[PDB]
Amino acid sequence: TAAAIRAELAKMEPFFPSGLKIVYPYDTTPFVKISIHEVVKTLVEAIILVFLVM
Amino acid sequence: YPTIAPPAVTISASYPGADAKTVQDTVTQVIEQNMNGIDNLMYMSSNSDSTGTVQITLTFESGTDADIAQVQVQNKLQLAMPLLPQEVQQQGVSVEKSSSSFLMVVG
Amino acid sequence: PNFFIDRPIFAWVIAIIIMLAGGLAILKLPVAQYPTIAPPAVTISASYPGADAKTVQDTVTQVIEQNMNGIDNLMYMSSNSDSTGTVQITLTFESGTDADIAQVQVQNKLQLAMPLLPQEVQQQGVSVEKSSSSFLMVVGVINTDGTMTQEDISDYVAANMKDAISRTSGVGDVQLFGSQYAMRIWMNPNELNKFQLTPVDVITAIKAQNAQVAAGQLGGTPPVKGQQLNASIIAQTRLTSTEEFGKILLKVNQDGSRVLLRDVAKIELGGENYDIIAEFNGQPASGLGIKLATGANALDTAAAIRAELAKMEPFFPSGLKIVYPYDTTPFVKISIHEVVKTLVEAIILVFLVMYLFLQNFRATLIPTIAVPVVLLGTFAVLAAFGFSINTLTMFGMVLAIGLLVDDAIVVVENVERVMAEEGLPPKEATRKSMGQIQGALVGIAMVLSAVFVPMAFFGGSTGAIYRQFSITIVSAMALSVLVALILTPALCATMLKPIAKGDHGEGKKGFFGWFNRMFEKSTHHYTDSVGGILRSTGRYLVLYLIIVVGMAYLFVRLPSSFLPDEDQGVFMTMVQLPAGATQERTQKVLNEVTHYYLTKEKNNVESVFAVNGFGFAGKGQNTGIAFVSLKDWADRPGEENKVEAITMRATRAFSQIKDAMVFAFNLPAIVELGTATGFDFELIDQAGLGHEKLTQARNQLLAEAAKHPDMLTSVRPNGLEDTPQFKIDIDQEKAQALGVSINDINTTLGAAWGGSYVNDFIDRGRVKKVYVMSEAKYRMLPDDIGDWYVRAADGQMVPFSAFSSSRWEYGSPRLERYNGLPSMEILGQAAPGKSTGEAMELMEQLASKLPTGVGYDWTGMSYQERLSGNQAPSLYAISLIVVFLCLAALYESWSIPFSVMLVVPLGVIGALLAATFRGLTNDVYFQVGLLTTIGLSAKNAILIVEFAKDLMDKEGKGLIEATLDAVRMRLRPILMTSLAFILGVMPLVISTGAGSGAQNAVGTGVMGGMVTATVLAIFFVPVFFVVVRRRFSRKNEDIEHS
Amino acid sequence: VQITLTFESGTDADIAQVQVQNKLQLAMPLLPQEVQQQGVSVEKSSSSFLMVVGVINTDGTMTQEDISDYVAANMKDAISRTSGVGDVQLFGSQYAMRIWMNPNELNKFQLTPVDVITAIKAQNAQVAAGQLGGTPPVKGQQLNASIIAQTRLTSTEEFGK
Amino acid sequence: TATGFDFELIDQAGLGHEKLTQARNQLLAEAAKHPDMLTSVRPNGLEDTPQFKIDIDQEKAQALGVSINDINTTLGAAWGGSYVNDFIDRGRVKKVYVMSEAKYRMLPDDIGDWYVRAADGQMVPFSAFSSSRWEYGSPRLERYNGLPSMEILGQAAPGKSTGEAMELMEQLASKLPTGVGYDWTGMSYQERLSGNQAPSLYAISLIVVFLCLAALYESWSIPFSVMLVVPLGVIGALLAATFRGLTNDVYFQVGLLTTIGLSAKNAI
Amino acid sequence: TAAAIRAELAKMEPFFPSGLKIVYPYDTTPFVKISIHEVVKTLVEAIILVFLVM
Amino acid sequence: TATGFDFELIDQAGLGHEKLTQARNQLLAEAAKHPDMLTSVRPNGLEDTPQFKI
Ligand SMILES: CCCCCCCCCCCCO[C@@H]1O[C@H](CO)[C@@H](O[C@H]2O[C@H](CO)[C@H](O)[C@H](O)[C@H]2O)[C@@H](O)[C@H]1O
Repeated sequence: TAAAIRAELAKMEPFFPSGLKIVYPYDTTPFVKISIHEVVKTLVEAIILVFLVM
Repeated sequence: YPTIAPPAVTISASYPGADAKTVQDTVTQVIEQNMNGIDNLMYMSSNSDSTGTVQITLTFESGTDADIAQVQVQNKLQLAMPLLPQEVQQQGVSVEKSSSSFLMVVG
Repeated sequence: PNFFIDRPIFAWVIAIIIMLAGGLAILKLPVAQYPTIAPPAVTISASYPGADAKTVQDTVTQVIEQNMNGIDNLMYMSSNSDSTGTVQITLTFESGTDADIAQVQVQNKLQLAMPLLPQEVQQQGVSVEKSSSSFLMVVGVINTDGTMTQEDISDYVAANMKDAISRTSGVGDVQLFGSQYAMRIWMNPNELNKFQLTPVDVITAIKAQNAQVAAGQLGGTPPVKGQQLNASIIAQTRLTSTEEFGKILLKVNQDGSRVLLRDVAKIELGGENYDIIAEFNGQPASGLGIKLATGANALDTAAAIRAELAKMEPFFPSGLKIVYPYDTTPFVKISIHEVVKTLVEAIILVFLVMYLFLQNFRATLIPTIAVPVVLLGTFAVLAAFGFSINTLTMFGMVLAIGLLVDDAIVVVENVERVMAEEGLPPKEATRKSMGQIQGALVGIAMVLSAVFVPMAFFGGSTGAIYRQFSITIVSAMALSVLVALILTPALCATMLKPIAKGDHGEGKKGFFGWFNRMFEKSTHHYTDSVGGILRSTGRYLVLYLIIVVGMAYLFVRLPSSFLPDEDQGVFMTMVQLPAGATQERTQKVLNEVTHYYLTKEKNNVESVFAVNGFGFAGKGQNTGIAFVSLKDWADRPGEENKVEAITMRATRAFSQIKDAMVFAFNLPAIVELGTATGFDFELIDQAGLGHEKLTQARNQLLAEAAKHPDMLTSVRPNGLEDTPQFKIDIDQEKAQALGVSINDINTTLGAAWGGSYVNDFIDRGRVKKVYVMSEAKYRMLPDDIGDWYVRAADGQMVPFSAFSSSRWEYGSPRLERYNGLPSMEILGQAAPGKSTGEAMELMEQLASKLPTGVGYDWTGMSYQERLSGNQAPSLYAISLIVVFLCLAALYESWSIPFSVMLVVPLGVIGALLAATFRGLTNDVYFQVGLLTTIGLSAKNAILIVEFAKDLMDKEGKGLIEATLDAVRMRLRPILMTSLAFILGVMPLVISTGAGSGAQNAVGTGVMGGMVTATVLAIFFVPVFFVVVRRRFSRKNEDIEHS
Repeated sequence: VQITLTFESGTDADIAQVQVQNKLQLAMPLLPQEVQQQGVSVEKSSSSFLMVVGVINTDGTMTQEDISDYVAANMKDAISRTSGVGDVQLFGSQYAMRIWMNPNELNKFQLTPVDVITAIKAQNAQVAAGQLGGTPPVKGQQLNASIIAQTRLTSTEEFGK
Repeated sequence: TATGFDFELIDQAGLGHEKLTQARNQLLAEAAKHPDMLTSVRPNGLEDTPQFKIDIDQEKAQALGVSINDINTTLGAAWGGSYVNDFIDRGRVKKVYVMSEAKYRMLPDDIGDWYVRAADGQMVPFSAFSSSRWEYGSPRLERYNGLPSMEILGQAAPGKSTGEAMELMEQLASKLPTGVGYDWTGMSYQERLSGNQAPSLYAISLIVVFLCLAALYESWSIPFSVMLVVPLGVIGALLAATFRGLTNDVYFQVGLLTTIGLSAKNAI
Repeated sequence: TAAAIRAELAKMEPFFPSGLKIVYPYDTTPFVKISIHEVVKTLVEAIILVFLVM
Repeated sequence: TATGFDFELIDQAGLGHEKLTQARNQLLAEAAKHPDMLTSVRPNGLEDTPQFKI
């Protein structure tokens, strides 16, 4: 959603006047990315730890 | 998370000037009135602002087809559509598949 | 298949697991009268109060039929245009099409002609409705001391009840017997002529005087700096009372004396409509006709509605008590109760046969315990296919007892006899029997399912019953077979007591066992007969041909049908008053009926519900309706105490001795039956002809439909005849001089003799409508035309009699259209046992005498029944051919299936012989019964044949000798299954109770078919095997390997 | 105006169409009150006409509008109830009451097109009437019948007069 | 909206406009002396603001020759606003608004400065009919299950156990007029269908398990011997839950189940 | 579609006036018939030729 | 159409109809001098007709 929204904005980006900047104050998006990163990392760690025990 | 939360559809109508009790008992309860036999209904809550703008929310059981849920309920409200003032229907009345939480806010 | 027989606790684990999964899956399961059978239809309706037929047909109706262009899965369209102004355009769709979506595209094809529609329609409701035709329940509200009247009850209903007692899910559409309160203002023409005023002035008055108005707010956004007050300006506010409506200013007279609405018109807080009077046993009432939704539960809707209503009781005014008249709910509950009772009786009787054959308790328990696990387990299969425990399914299990006990009994029997043939322990005997009937049982499953599957693939309501049945019994069957492989043998190897070679218990027991002797001897007698007939086969072939011919004959001359008529404890009567009659007289009729029922039928009738102004053929003073409830069947014995004879004597009393036609009767089984051996003729205008042109066409046709003795005479249309229409030509010339405005002339004519929807007020918190109309006496007989005067441009009053040319004419109030053009309906049928298509040919040949612009068409039931039909026997032919081939599969012969299927006639001739004896009909249930009968007969034959073949092939025994021995060994089981079955289905055949016509309709055919099946096949099957086998290679004839 | 909305492939046509139209029945009063009565259509539709059926008269005795009339009167009202059709375009057009104003003869008699508009408007229409014995009648009443009011026109004659 | 719950007060017998509200005041006031249980509890709804009524007298206006349509429309268009038509700004169609100005629509005295041009041509003041006054009125009228009702938002002190705060909101309700009741929505609605579903899940699952073990095996004794091990896996999950300080939520129940899983494996 | 449309029209056929004849300029129907007919022909060709090789 | 495309050139910041139309003139005329890349670049639609203001 954020990628296609980023597209929506970036195609409207070459049409921006003086100092007309974007801000991201309310973002529930990258939290997903980093959360999943840490959970997956945990999974991998479980695997490797199993290997070490074995 | 997955699509966890129940699906709800909301009606909003502009009723300029009018007070709370005016818009609530001419629009709000009057919407939920031909809705006696709603499918997959969890719970129902509709408000009536002092700005005259009504906030009528019908909430459904999760995983019920949003499109289909909207079909049965919007077609249970468009039984009670003349029951709403025909004087409002001039500045747009909107029925929307709607949550309550912003996905993202871009400033 | 074999691996299970050595792990018995594993078997019982599967058993108890699926038995308790069974019971669990039995608890929270939907219960209804029938399943969701009937096709879905959607209707558009628009209100144009006052407007006539030619007006609403040509201002609302036609523009709808013009803007209904782009709907998917559209079958046909049939549109009404009542003289009451309300249009009813019903589109019925392809079966199984998603109702919701069809309705949605239709509704968004409706808002295309919305600004094109009258502005009195645009604000008074246009409705799109998914719709059936029958009320589930009617909840009446009354007052015992008669404190309040009809309109009052109607008010409380529409204010606090018609939405709080319905916070229970499962309702589709209410039609209110009564009307909501409105602000009723009644204009006096003398008191309004006096002050030089018109209805128009009242319109503008109550309009611009009474309203809520857009105000603003103190500190309105955006305010200016420093501002520290924000609050909301209240403006003009809508009204509240009958008081606040009289004191509204119309004009101020010069001297200071004000002119208020209180003066020129009388004002009452009165209902929005006074067209239909809802009278409950003399006592005034108001009702709710609750239609059931397409696909809605039955018993929980009613349980939770009665609970909600009894919980809404602490909100009850003076003497306002609830009554529950039209209730098709407890009939369902009691029906299911009696069907369950039938199950229990069948089970127990089967148990008794089982004991009176095997004579030891722990052996009787073996097929006994087998039954719960097949039933309950089937429920688990049912709870997984997403259908419901109705009548049909439970009846399916009632029939399934026979099948399941058939397989189980066969297994246990062959085991018991094998123990008497070798002497080996339980396990080895079990493996022997299983090894003998493995491919056999798989095959019987295959074939039984091969008779039930091709009935599942047919369409229509019959196909829905067929679906419920097929699924029920097939699932039960697969269950019984997998039980035969897994459950029965594990049971045989264990709990079964072991018997050594050749016991047979002959004369061994005092009380019970004597039978065995009597049985055993007869068996040898029986065998001596079989050989005896295989000795000389010829004569029995002739007798066979005879039997077959008898079957064919008996089958042809048998009455066809669709379903049986049902005494549901609740029926109704319809009332019709002739052209242009009056509410008063119809009220007389309804009260007269209501008297008869609560007078001469006191012991039978419990409550009448006289609803005047509401029929089916149309809306109007001419028609009336009266619902009739009868108390619980516990107090209704006899033949004359039942719905049929009751409506018989009712129609007897209400036809020969009355001035108008009024008929009493009972609703069909479903909610919208196929229209019997007849039809629903749609006569359509195409080339754009008149209304009296089409009416005259209907006259010619209906006159031709009276000119045969070989079809009918004096048949009739179900719809209102031409009512008198009163034309009032305003002459534009004679009016445009006097300075009166045509808009005002019309608006005054309307507002006087029609009515007006102007504004909305706030009664007790609830928004209601504001109505202005004439008064009781100033708008009756035609001379009252004059009494209304139009205030010209200055202030001079012109009478209506100054331009109103008045006259009489004729016009039908019910204006029908079919697919975008004018049309008229004609109900009809054919002579008692006439094929409907033949009547089609006669009516079409009588409609082959019509003027371009007049054509014929078919609608409703007789639409789907018109291009589809003569392929059902082909499908059952498929059943028997597939059975043939499948038997050839499990067997391996293009010849032995001949030998078994030749037995099929012997099963049909008995269902027929049973049908005629009691007097039933070839409906759905008798067709299922027939199928089942063919099934089981074919089973027994299949197994006897199987043993003959296996002996012939794998022990080198010859034809004759092995047929004799197979006959010997597999006779007792045949009788076990058979007797247990007949004695199991017997409780159905002769019972009286809720829907017992159904019970009898299945029972009869099943039983008779079974009787002839067994007690003829057990003498015929060997001859079949013998003569059939004598057409496959010379050598060998009588084999011998070891 | 021709507003074409294209969706992700395989998307269910009906629900998309309605939901779109139920966002169209939001901007309906926002549309001119002269458009709202001149047809708004939402259609599940291909892009190419599947088939075209033409009708002629060899003799000569009629023109486009006549054939087109019989077509749009008896035929172009059913081909949209034969499920699987999106929109028929009549090669021709349906009959209308065509009135063509003479401007000098409209100057002559001190009138405007507006006055003709109001004329044919308020002259030709159906109007809410009533019934003899109107509901609810009073006691003793034994006549119920239907008042006919002004009736819309039919000919070139009834429009001239 | 609030983490934890959405405590829902529901109207049942239709008991007043502020009477029920007074019951709720009683409720939130009774539950306000506990900081050792809950935290930051709040009421959900705008309270009654003062309403400013301005009655036009129809007579005193119909004399002076002013038109009611015009007097109303002018009052509106002055202090409310008007949507009339649409224009075309830079290419995009936008809306057209006409209203009063920053200074002519603030404090009530600006009522006067507006005059209606009568039927002839004389300007009539608002003070010729405008009786003005103050009232009480709630601006936000919200409803729950078809009738007006108002809830109570809140949370709990650090070491957030949700069930104790829920149960506590219910516990200070032991001095309230039944006929005024409690119900659940939002989070603790789903947290309501989570917990009291344990007996259904465990009754179906564990018995089905008993028989399922009983399937490949052949004794009404061995499933006993295996199922007896399950507690020994539970008592440690609990002992871990309380010591660190968590809660019987979803994740802990899944964790529990898994643990039961491994234990049952070993025993098997 | 063509069955229900041509049927729809053919019911309006017994109401057709003087010399009012039909013409079919844009037709995608018989092309289908001949196409499938020739495909079946191809099937047969394959069968018989295969038989010949066999 | 195998080879070919449907170029939708969009105005975003709202500059007019002759701004975009002239841009299209520039593009379609300049992209007509490349035969070694594109072919038959064309407008499919009626060009600006003379409109008669009253
Ligand atoms: C549970 C209750 C008992 C159920 C079964 C009881 C069976 C009773 C059968 C008695 C009837 C005798 O059966 C009938 O007579 C004799 C039997 O020899 C046969 O007829 C035969 O008679 C003698 C026998 O040598 C001649 O060979 C004759 O040519 C041959 O047709 C058949 O005509 C048979 O149909």
